[PDB]
Amino acid sequence: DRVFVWGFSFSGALGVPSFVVPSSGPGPRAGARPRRRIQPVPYRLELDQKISSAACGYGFTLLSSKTADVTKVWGMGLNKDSQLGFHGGGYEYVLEPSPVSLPLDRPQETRVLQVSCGRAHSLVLTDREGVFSMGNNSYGQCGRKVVENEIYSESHRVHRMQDFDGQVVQVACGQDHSLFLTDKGEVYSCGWGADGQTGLGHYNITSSPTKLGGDLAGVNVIQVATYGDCCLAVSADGGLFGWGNSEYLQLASVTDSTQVNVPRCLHFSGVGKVRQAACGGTGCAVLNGEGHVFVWGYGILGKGPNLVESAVPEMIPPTLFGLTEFNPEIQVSRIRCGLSHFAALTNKGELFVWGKNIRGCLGIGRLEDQYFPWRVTMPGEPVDVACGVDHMVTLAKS
Amino acid sequence: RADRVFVWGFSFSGALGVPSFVVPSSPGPRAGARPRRRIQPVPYRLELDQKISSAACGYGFTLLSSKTADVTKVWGMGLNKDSQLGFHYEYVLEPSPVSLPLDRPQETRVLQVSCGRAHSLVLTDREGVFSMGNNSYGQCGRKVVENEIYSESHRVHRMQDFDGQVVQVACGQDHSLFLTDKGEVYSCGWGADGQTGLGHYNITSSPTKLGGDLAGVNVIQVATYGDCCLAVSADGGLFGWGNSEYLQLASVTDSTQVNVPRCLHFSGVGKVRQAACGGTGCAVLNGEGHVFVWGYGILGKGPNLVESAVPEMIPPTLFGLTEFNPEIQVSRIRCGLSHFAALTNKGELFVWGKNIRGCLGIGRLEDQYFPWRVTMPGEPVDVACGVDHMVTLAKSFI
Repeated sequence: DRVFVWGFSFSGALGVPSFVVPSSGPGPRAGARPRRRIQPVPYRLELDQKISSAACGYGFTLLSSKTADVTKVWGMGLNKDSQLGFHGGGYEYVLEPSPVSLPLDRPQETRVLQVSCGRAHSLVLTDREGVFSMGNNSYGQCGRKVVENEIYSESHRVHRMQDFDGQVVQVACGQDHSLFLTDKGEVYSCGWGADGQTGLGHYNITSSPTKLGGDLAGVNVIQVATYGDCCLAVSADGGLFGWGNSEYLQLASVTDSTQVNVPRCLHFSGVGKVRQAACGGTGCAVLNGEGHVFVWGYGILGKGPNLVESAVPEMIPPTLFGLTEFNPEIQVSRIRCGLSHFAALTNKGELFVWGKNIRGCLGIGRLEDQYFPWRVTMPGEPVDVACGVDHMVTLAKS
Repeated sequence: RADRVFVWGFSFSGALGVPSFVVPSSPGPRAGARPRRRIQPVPYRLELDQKISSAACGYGFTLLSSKTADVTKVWGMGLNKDSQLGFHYEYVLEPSPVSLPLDRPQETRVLQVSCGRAHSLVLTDREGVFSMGNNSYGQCGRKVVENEIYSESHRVHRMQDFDGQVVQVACGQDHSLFLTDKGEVYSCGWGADGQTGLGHYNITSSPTKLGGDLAGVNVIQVATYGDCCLAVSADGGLFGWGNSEYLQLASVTDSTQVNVPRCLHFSGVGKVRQAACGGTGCAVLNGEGHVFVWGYGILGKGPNLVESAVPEMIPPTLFGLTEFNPEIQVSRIRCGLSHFAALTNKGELFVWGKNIRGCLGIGRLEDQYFPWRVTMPGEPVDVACGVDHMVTLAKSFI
């Protein structure tokens, strides 16, 4: 029903053109006023589309609808690598949600299910035509061969990927790599490999979606999570797996290596069965079967100023998400990660955020970091959120 | 960060201090009354406007004390058939002011409370130690009176003639230990197992200084709760006396009733910094913050370790600890009669052992063969352990 945006505005990633020029709200006698580079509180994006999926890249945004109409994806923000596809004019920054073209075989039948965005590339998942990629391909993260002198600005190139065993049901962009999850419970990857983030047993560039093995072999993966150079995966029976960057204790419980290129099972007694995972630049979060959130890695993890790093998941007190004797049914039903901040939706329809407050990306008015979960207020019930580096998008109901 | 007091375990003798725990009670205004059980299986917040700095769990009763200069300094609840809560009903259902016959009630401060099977000790800063409750074995530090009636008695004995100021008191089952600032230990009470450590097996009705291997030793801590006793010296030495039916002192003697303090040298343990002693089990904390357990029972290393004469280290992983932050460690160990508790630098409480009437406070009522984290709506600072209940002194998260 409703789309809310907030955070860093000056790259156009929030989609309101008046955010970057002197302007005023309605009020016939009100003069224009200067804007800052931040929208510090949730703002309702005016877009007459039914958005079912949102993604925040590093300074840009994708929004997608499940409609059978030919226009299914909109984008705004930084576009110097064509991460939003091609857009007329020589505009490096798209200031309002603009239609993103897709070379579909049947544009009036195929539907878009999900969007994802990394540092400079994007992925678009369709129900019947595979995965589409656009943006920077300097590291093969778009799933096609690296062309060494390719110019990525003002590019019409959109790659199509269908060489998967089964339908792809989730796509997830890392910083300079991409993850693909099939309905057979198997993970594919491509892109930069220096930290092992592709999980293919080596450290080189991968320019075609390649199935991961290691501890994921024969495992029914139901979710993958990434955004920086670290990756997590959740299995159907509650198992947790990780690979990629481990400079920040993300995978230190199983290895001394800071660059893990083979997926490793992560056994944490006391967590129970993991149902969701989220992964930021230096931190990680999981949600277990009791609706409890656990955080680890490095940063402002959510248990006050004294918890800065850990190799093992640390439980966030459920009372910080509103649990009391008068509200004993409260638990978290969805977790998401930005690059350095965290987000949790409770079964009461309440959004909590914490972590680094990078240019008002927490959306709580005040600009300081939040070392404990903090409720975000907006004229609607949050259903899901996408978290960027310095901005956020919320999909909400009226 | 206000102070919080959490209680759990067996509630039907009143030891938890919530009168609604023993009668049908109820959420909202439309919630009907529900039957109570005899157990409170998860931590519950005891509402108290006073600041509790010391808590003690007797066998079915509780003492809480404040350092305030105000005249009311101690509160008690639970079993009181021997006046172990002082004069006040055989069971006190809510925290009730404990009467002390202090010379200067507006200046003297209470520093510590301790409770045994049916007696209590109250340590003040400048008026000595006060005792109350049963004295059938001289455990209150006064002569046994043959046919004394201990119920509904205003008797509170004062002990004010030690060599130095007393800095710690510890109640055993039917004996009492006192530790002075000269590093010396006094004892009184039942002596059949040698728990008073005075070189004989007879009743001792007046606090008497211990010798043996403690002569010339600077003791900084004593530990007891059943019929076995342990002491810790300033340089990391460990000493023990009393009951040794369950291998507690079997490394130095085949006697099961040791009435002289014996040095306990364990090369695998470092310098001992803390000791805790239950009915049949023992635990120590060394200079690296590592926990070792021995004796008999559900010691904490799985179902296969049930008895040992030598301390076995509990793997730090079971406390959520890693070697990448060796400054994060166990900071406090405590023993109940049949269970164990440990607090870490991360502000978390771990319990294990026999789960007697929900005294572990982990919801489920089964025994715990490994350390298990206790969830509570606050950060634990210290705990007291009884036979079948527990008290935690905590702080609010915010």
